[PDB]
Amino acid sequence: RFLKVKNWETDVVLTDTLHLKSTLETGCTEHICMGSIMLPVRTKDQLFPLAKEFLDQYYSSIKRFGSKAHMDRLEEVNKEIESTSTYQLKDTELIYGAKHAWRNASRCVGRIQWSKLQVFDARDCTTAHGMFNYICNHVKYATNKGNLRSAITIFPQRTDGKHDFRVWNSQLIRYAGYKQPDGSTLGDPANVQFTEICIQQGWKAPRGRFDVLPLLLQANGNDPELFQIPPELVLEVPIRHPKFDWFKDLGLKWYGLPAVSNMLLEIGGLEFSACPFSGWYMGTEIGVRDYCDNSRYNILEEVAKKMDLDMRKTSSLWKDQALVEINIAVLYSFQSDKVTIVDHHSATESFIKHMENEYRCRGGCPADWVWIVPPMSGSITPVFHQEMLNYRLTPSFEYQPDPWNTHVW
Amino acid sequence: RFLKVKNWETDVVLTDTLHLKSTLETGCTEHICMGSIMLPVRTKDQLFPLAKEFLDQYYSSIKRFGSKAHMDRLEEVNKEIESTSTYQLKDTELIYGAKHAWRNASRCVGRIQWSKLQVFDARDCTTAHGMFNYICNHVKYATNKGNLRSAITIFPQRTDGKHDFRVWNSQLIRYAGYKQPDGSTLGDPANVQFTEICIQQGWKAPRGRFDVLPLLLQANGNDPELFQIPPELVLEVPIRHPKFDWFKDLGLKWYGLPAVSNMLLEIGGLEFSACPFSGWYMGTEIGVRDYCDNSRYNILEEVAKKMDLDMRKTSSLWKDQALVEINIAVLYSFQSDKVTIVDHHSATESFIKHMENEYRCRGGCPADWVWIVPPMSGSITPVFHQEMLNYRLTPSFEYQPDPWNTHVWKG
Ligand code: HEM
Ligand code: HEM
Ligand SMILES: CNCC#Cc1cc(F)cc(CCc2cc(C)cc(N)n2)c1
Ligand SMILES: CNCC#Cc1cc(F)cc(CCc2cc(C)cc(N)n2)c1
Ligand SMILES: C[C@H](O)[C@H](O)[C@H]1CNc2nc(N)[nH]c(=O)c2N1
Ligand SMILES: C[C@H](O)[C@H](O)[C@H]1CNc2nc(N)[nH]c(=O)c2N1
Ligand SMILES: [Zn+2]
Repeated sequence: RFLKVKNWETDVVLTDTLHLKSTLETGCTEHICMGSIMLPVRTKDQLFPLAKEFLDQYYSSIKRFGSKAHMDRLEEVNKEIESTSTYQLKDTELIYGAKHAWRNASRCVGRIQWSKLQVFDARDCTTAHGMFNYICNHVKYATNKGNLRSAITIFPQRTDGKHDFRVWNSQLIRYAGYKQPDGSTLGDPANVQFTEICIQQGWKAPRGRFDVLPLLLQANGNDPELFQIPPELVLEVPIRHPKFDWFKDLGLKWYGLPAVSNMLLEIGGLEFSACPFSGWYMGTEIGVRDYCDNSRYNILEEVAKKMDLDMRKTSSLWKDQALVEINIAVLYSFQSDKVTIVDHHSATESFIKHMENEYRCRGGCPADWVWIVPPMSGSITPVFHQEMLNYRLTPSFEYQPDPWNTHVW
Repeated sequence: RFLKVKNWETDVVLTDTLHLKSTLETGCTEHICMGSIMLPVRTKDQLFPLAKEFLDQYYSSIKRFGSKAHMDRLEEVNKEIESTSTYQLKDTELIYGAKHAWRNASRCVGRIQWSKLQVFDARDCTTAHGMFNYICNHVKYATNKGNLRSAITIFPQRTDGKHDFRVWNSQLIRYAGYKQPDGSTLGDPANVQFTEICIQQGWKAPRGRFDVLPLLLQANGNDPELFQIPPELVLEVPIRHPKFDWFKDLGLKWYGLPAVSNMLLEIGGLEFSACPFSGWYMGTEIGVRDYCDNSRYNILEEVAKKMDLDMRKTSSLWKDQALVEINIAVLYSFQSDKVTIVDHHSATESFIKHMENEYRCRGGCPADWVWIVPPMSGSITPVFHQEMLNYRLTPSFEYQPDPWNTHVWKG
């Protein structure tokens, strides 16, 4: 019950005790492992133990467990729940909860940065225009002229489920997708449904292959509203190769800021349904997944052709060769334009160091191998040879239904 | 109960019912997933239900469930267990068993081939010399001059655990590794400890970078004995690159036959502790893992040097670049010498078709994503996008401890 993890490249063995503090379910049982499954209104009852657990770890973290300030705060929240059917976090607790939600994100390879997160308190927001303002300020702060900085903006918490704040976009910045009469796909096929709901809601699209989508913002349970992000706030990078001068004519570009906006943040039982956060890209997210997934921009074939590779037989590894060159260019382009990016070798080495830090100072680090190992060159990165234990700690980020499936219109 | 898996590239959804016939445990709980963890003496008591379940499975597959043949066999096995505390499998049951152990191996991406396994019955073997002979015949058969054929050889089952048959080699064909006084390694670093044992047992080592190890064979719980596989039986492939002529000068080669010899075969509660099996290679096993793991031959740097890549910054992806060229060379060399090999694109595509077939005809296909996805170019293969369920079915292949850690020496 005190578990060991081994690195098979280095024989380093770590002992995990942090998992004993876990609480939520994994999806797995002793008869079946669901490790590769993508996705496996609270009453007054459920709330106070949740608050208590959180406050206990918060006051522990500032070395005031069993202090009178601790007992008093527990007292105050207890009477506030008994009274108001909910409670409000102090600023200090909010910042702690958000930083620890990132710390606990088992699928995130970038967590060595977890304690340097800028938290923007937007709990005073009441309207979609106000949400837009907070989001523009977030985007500008985080982008920082290419020197990216981690940030999260937190909108008001769920009350009765009918007054929910939601960002309808999956990320703050993404490209539109249109299914053409031809039958093909112009732009990002992953965003076809959402692009429809923008047009079917009022948007007028340029119908190009890299059009930045508008924000669709929902405040207090109302109908969502369209806003265009000021183009000067959206930092983009043209993609060039340091060797193939024909690479330009492909016409590729990508945005600098990865900013997830559809997740749910849980802290001490409270639910924050609108909590966009951003960091900086790992190169493979763009070059491997965005550009070379068959259900995305799927450019492999075209690039292979311009390299004049033998595409007759799969065993010539022409896909593999092109894949590497595409990813060299993404990194090269960002680097040249001085926009923060990390390669998968550096990021995974960072994560190993973070793991050893967490095992030493916290007794563990929940981690999902299936998501942590990069989508190219897996076994030449150190995380491939690293055993990992996956379990759920709170505060946490969780998935939630798409709004258009839920919103009573 | 029912369970659904989804392919996120194609949106194909499958329904698993086979998991209901799962018995052994996974290591996971509702509170922790052990999915990336590498690793997890039997009485009359537990044995007859294990036998009964196996015989029910067998007679079902041959459309004879509940027949008098079925009932007589159950009664016969029952009496034999109560009388002798164990029992013997018929040839037909053994063949069925070995095939289904492969069919059930959730870490194996090559299972589309499972029904075409050649099973060699070596249960009459009594000495290490006899084991050597059976193993030579297996290697000749399986190699087939480069037209590889899947096979398995099955030695006598465990009795009291004091009389085990064991092949001490992890694979039948492997290169020696030697630790030098300056701390460097000559040959395959993975095999240093085993090489040391062989030498201690009296092997005269050539001490080169690709020396084929001797077989170390244990019969009936006796001390293991050393044997050299006849060189004319060990097919090897010199590694060259189709565009880079300097690649041959690196002096690389590899053997053609992947043959695992340290696993345990469990069938109807019986335990076969020596059961070498062989197939053919997927290119990445050699090109990515054997050559490029830091803890193996580790040739990324010399290859990258000769390609004159920018090796200063890792963001040049000089490692990824060299890795691809090496895997091109491995496939090119095998194909050119007409030795059976499959690339990771072909193999994963075949596995997806296998898996879908198994869902329709069998109700499921247990699979371990962590092992099925290839160690390079993961997401451009179709298995990356495929949800999989992992559970344990019997008959099965299992890990067992290394024999040098458990053996009682006679002297
Ligand atoms: C600063 C640099 C960061 C890097 C390089 C990074 C990297 C990544 C990557 C590569 C993934 C895999 C996701 C995918 O493949 O789609 C991921 C997942 C995730 N990241 Fe990070 N991240 C960073 C910052 C952050 C921040 C600031 C937060 C929150 C405050 C965060 C929270 C998460 C969460 C919750 C997931 C998994 C969500 C899911 O299950 O889909 N990350 N990250
Ligand atoms: C015919 C071609 C075959 C191919 C291409 C193939 C491929 C593979 C690969 C790539 C692995 C992962 C191994 C590693 O990364 O070290 C594996 C594992 C495995 N294979 Fe297959 N295999 C084949 C035939 C067979 C046969 C004939 C058997 C048994 C009768 C078998 C049983 C297994 C088992 C039990 C594992 C589990 C490995 C472990 O847990 O250590 N395979 N196979
Ligand atoms: C069906 N599942 C869809 C999804 C998803 C997703 C969720 C996440 F939380 C982060 C990312 C990757 C985006 C990202 C975000 C940040 C903050 C940094 C980074 N490098 N990448 C993807
Ligand atoms: C501690 N672990 C020891 C081990 C092991 C092992 C077991 C296996 F079942 C297969 C392979 C991979 C070798 C292999 C075997 C076969 C039959 C085919 C193939 N392509 N590769 C390794
Ligand atoms: C089915 C499988 O779980 C799915 O394809 C996962 C695999 N690993 C992943 N890993 C990351 N980082 N991101 C992903 O989207 C996925 N997809
Ligand atoms: C820690 C992790 O389980 C380990 O490195 C695994 C990952 N996946 C693998 N997959 C295959 N096919 N072979 C392996 O040896 C491994 N090693
Ligand atoms: Zn699991």
